[PDB]
Amino acid sequence: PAPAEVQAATLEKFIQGWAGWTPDGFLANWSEDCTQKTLPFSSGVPLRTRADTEKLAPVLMSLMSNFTLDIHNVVHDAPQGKAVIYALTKADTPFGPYRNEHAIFLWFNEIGDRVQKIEEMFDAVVMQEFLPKLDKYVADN
Amino acid sequence: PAPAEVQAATLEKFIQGWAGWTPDGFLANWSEDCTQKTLPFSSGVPLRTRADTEKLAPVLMSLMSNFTLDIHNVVHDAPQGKAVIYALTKADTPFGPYRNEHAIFLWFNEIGDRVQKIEEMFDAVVMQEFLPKLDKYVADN
Ligand SMILES: COC(=O)c1cc(C)cc(O)c1C(=O)c1c(O)cccc1O
Ligand SMILES: COC(=O)c1cc(C)cc(O)c1C(=O)c1c(O)cccc1O
Repeated sequence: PAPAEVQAATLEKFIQGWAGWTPDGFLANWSEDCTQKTLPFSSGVPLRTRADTEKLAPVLMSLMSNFTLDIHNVVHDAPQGKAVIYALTKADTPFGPYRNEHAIFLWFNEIGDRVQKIEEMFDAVVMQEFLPKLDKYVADN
Repeated sequence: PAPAEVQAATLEKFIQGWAGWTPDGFLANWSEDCTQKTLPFSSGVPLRTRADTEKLAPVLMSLMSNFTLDIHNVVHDAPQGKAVIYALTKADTPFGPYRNEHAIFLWFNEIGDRVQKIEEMFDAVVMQEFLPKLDKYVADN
């Protein structure tokens, strides 16, 4: 893996792109092959590609206003090129208040300047319920 | 923190005590003051003490047989004396088949030979619903 300080810069940039809550800012730290996978695996939530996330992030980030990110724990394994964040999120949506918590596992790419893989355990109801109703709304058009 | 090598060996022992699926073997690697906290915080599951766990462990390990533990991911931050494990579990119970997945955040003690704090995201229904109903049953007797 890349040196600890190179990975750590990428880890910090990843958090700030998330906290910034813009599509380009957040995705800037994804490698081109980076994927997101919802945990637990038993939930059967399909992985999201970088391109998937490019399409989804604008609408979700626009719907969730006053977004806040509270970093509770960061665990960085530089020898393995891996990290974990435990983060608590809040936002306002037109439907009412939004709250979530994410245990997000990260893998850095070999160079160390991007996140190459994400696996995360969080309340995925927006992903399981809103996403299909979003899809079927585009198809009905 | 303790030497990285010692922390890693304790993490290995912690995992093996769990996999061995005996109460004494699993709790051997908990410090005397170790606590467990269920995530997410939004669920408000009260922190469990070592004594709480000493009471809970014999009955769960008796009801779950053919216990399997699969370690999917280990992330070890030796400079911080912290680690995360992602683990998938399965077992048989008299009520039917059991499965779970745990994202477990661990802190080592200063000496490095015990885990002194646990915070874990997992399906907590067995500890939140089963054991209280067991305790009410005893109270009725
Ligand atoms: C647009 O949100 C992100 O960029 C995002 C970012 C991170 C680090 C994890 C996520 O899971 C998401 C996400 O996609 C998401 C979601 O899919 C549903 C609800 C809330 C979310 O944050
Ligand atoms: C019987 O305790 C353990 O071996 C145990 C071990 C670890 C590493 C995390 C846990 O959360 C538990 C647990 O307490 C538990 C539970 O409360 C309900 C279902 C399965 C479980 O493993």
